[PDB]
Amino acid sequence: AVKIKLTRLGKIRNPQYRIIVADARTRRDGRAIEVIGRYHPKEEPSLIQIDSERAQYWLGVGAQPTEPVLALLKITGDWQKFKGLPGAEGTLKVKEPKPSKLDLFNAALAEAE
Amino acid sequence: ARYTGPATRKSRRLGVDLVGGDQSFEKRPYPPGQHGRARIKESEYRQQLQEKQKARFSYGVMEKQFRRYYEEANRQPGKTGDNLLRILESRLDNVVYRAGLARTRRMARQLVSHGHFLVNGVKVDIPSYRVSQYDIIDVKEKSLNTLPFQIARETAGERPIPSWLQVVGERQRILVHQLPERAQIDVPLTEQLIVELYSK
Amino acid sequence: ANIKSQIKRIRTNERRRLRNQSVKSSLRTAIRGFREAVDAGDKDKASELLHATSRKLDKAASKGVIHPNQAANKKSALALALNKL
Amino acid sequence: QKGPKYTPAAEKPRGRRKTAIGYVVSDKMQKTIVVELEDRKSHPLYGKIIRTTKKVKAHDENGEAGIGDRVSLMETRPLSATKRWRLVEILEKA
RNA sequence: UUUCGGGGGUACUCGAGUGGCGAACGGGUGAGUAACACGUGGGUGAUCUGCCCUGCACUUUGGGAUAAGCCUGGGAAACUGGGUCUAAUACCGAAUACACCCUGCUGGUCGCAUGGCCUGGUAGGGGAAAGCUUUUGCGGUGUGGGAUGGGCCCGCGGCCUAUCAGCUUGUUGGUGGGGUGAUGGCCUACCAAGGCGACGACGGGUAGCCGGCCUGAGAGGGUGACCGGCCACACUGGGACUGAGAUACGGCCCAGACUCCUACGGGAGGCAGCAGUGGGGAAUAUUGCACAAUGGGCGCAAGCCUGAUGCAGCGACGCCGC
Ligand SMILES: [Mg+2]
Ligand SMILES: [Mg+2]
Ligand SMILES: [Mg+2]
Ligand SMILES: [Mg+2]
Ligand SMILES: [Mg+2]
Ligand SMILES: [Mg+2]
Ligand SMILES: [Mg+2]
Ligand SMILES: [Mg+2]
Ligand SMILES: [Mg+2]
Ligand SMILES: [Mg+2]
Ligand SMILES: [Mg+2]
Ligand SMILES: [Mg+2]
Ligand SMILES: [Mg+2]
Ligand SMILES: [Mg+2]
Ligand SMILES: [Mg+2]
Ligand SMILES: [Mg+2]
Ligand SMILES: [Mg+2]
Ligand SMILES: [Mg+2]
Ligand SMILES: [Mg+2]
Ligand SMILES: [Mg+2]
Ligand SMILES: [Mg+2]
Ligand SMILES: [Mg+2]
Ligand SMILES: [Mg+2]
Ligand SMILES: [Mg+2]
Ligand SMILES: [Mg+2]
Ligand SMILES: [Mg+2]
Ligand SMILES: [Mg+2]
Ligand SMILES: [Mg+2]
Ligand SMILES: [Mg+2]
Ligand SMILES: [Mg+2]
Ligand SMILES: [Mg+2]
Ligand SMILES: [Mg+2]
Ligand SMILES: [Mg+2]
Ligand SMILES: [Mg+2]
Ligand SMILES: [Mg+2]
Ligand SMILES: [Mg+2]
Ligand SMILES: [Mg+2]
Ligand SMILES: [Mg+2]
Ligand SMILES: [Mg+2]
Ligand SMILES: [Mg+2]
Ligand SMILES: [Mg+2]
Ligand SMILES: [Mg+2]
Ligand SMILES: [Mg+2]
Ligand SMILES: [Mg+2]
Ligand SMILES: [Mg+2]
Ligand SMILES: [Mg+2]
Ligand SMILES: [Mg+2]
Ligand SMILES: [Mg+2]
Ligand SMILES: [Mg+2]
Ligand SMILES: [Mg+2]
Ligand SMILES: [Mg+2]
Repeated sequence: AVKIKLTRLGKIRNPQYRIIVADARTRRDGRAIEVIGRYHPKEEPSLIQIDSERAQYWLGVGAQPTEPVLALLKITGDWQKFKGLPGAEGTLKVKEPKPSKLDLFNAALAEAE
Repeated sequence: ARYTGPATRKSRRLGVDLVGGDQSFEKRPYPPGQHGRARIKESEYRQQLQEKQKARFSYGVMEKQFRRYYEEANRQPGKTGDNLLRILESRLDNVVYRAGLARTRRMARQLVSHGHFLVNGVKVDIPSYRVSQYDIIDVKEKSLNTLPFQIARETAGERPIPSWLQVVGERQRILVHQLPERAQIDVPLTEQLIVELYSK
Repeated sequence: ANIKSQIKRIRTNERRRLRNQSVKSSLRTAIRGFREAVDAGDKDKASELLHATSRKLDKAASKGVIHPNQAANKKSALALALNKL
Repeated sequence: QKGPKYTPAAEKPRGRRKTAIGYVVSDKMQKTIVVELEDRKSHPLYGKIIRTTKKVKAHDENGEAGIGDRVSLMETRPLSATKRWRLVEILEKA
């Protein structure tokens, strides 16, 4: 009964999670068969990342994701692709790019002069 | 826990002026104490300790941080001397002092602790703040209208700003560009004795 | 025994242990009849006794009281002994 | 869409068994022989090469190997206690 | 409906009782162990595997019994004797299977040898099932293949000690039987009398092991804190049932020490789980808050449990900042 897992990492005030494929009977931080993704709640955009091919292979062979894993798969589109109902839709929002400090400095120097 | 004792006492004991404007130092160069005139036996250990004391009590840094900086600079692939000098110069208090904005390192340290500066548009109040390569420092309007800030900025006739620091406008907006070199820094004292002392 | 679930499990275990012991004893008696017949040295009465014994072993294997591989080995040995003796 | 009744699996290549060459020293016991295997290893600390020998019992079904005979052996499934080797071929005789 | 004692249906809901799943997961400790226990690398032609995914054919029929409920006895007690009574996916016959399992006959490849594979073919025999629901439906039987989870064997590595020189009789090897899932002196009967030993057998002392930590430029030396992976244990010593899975911590039977209740008839226990009490010493804590997130267990779901966990309090015990 292989299931998709989330493992707590990081200090107390900023949790981080590893999207892991492992047996259900093991511990929360037990031995991991493979790592395929990650999840960072703290950042307000909630950066997401999953290995598409490996996730599709695991779903095909018959792993059962938990509720949050299923939510992530739906929002990323892997679940939609596997089921074939709507197709492959990307609802993920990308991290807002940090403007280049080089050009921040250039604008600041131009304003100064 | 900073040092709250007299400042000229340490300069007198070490025999080399630290602030540079000490009139009492030139009035009396000999060290304090009842028997300050007695001769002292030569000791490489003595000179090595003296250099450390001079540097640390001139920069007003705590020796735990000083030792950590030594370890970092030594492990850094550069040469321990100039790496330590640069990492210690990168101190925010020393930066603001050598920018001409402050007349004393203790003034810089106190003002920074009270939090009268802005960095990257984010409020920072830490005298031991790390300023890396190619950064920027700003100043808030409260500090701009603060009294001593003014007197300082329109009385800034101190030693010329080094190459790596430079001001561009009346707002006292400070800059750092590259890693300074030993000769260009041209700071008093000698770090060979300090590195030998720690290697011992 | 401290949890009502534990007591219920004890009761169920006792009853179904009686059941399993009864069926196992039945199979053991069938095997004992096999052994007595073989020692006596019969051929036709043997033929039908081993037929019935194979039927009973297959029943037990299907019911899960004994492993299918164990039953297969049992009845393979039965046929082996019949052929050699 | 009807699938076939048989779905073949992947043909796993057969694994290899360890092969040993040695000299038999005793065969008086029936259809089972013991062969000495010579191994050379460097000492972990000093480096002097050390010669060591180990005793292993093989399997036979004719007792064709006499004393002081050179044969070949290779690993197999267990047969008896501490006996896990079999005779494959006789090389030299004397 | 009512007299506010209460009389019927409703399944929204549910005390107790049968029936499924769980309870071997999770959590704690390091007494025993100098060993295939651990690391490393292979073999399994000698193996098993519920829940899961995906294919194949199906899922006929008949019957007995019981808890519960009611009456009743012992007795403070737990629990228990006797009578009456009832339903199911609880229990038991029979319908076929020919993808499954043996027996006798008969061909191709490999070698790694028995022999394996080629689902080789051939004649005989035998092997099973349960419905509820009207909704994002789950179940019942045998078989092909996946992934997980395991079991057994083997090369090499890792403390001191001859003021410890012989040890062993299922001990060494082979045949006929039993054995389990599996090969095997695993067990038994009969044969041969060997096997291991100064490249340290058998004894005596100490100790769970590893990724690591400290020190050291390097070799090297000490150590097994927290975290993570394996092994052993549950007052001490024996045994077995169940299960796909058992050292079965809060499962069961027996033998020992201790404690408790008692109407003197008779009964109950295992904090090395979370807090806390007595003693040891130099010393190591609060009888705290929640399922707000992750995991796990049950149910179609809503839903319920979780001292796992997430947090709080106490200690300059350590690191870091003011
Ligand atoms: Mg986030
Ligand atoms: Mg948010
Ligand atoms: Mg009996
Ligand atoms: Mg009888
Ligand atoms: Mg044998
Ligand atoms: Mg109820
Ligand atoms: Mg169920
Ligand atoms: Mg238990
Ligand atoms: Mg179980
Ligand atoms: Mg357990
Ligand atoms: Mg555990
Ligand atoms: Mg011990
Ligand atoms: Mg010993
Ligand atoms: Mg091994
Ligand atoms: Mg191992
Ligand atoms: Mg191990
Ligand atoms: Mg009853
Ligand atoms: Mg009925
Ligand atoms: Mg039934
Ligand atoms: Mg039947
Ligand atoms: Mg039939
Ligand atoms: Mg075939
Ligand atoms: Mg048949
Ligand atoms: Mg039926
Ligand atoms: Mg299948
Ligand atoms: Mg299979
Ligand atoms: Mg070793
Ligand atoms: Mg005997
Ligand atoms: Mg045999
Ligand atoms: Mg057997
Ligand atoms: Mg034997
Ligand atoms: Mg033995
Ligand atoms: Mg080091
Ligand atoms: Mg080392
Ligand atoms: Mg050690
Ligand atoms: Mg430990
Ligand atoms: Mg641990
Ligand atoms: Mg015990
Ligand atoms: Mg004990
Ligand atoms: Mg014991
Ligand atoms: Mg069983
Ligand atoms: Mg099981
Ligand atoms: Mg307990
Ligand atoms: Mg405790
Ligand atoms: Mg005390
Ligand atoms: Mg203390
Ligand atoms: Mg959880
Ligand atoms: Mg949950
Ligand atoms: Mg509870
Ligand atoms: Mg503190
Ligand atoms: Mg203290």
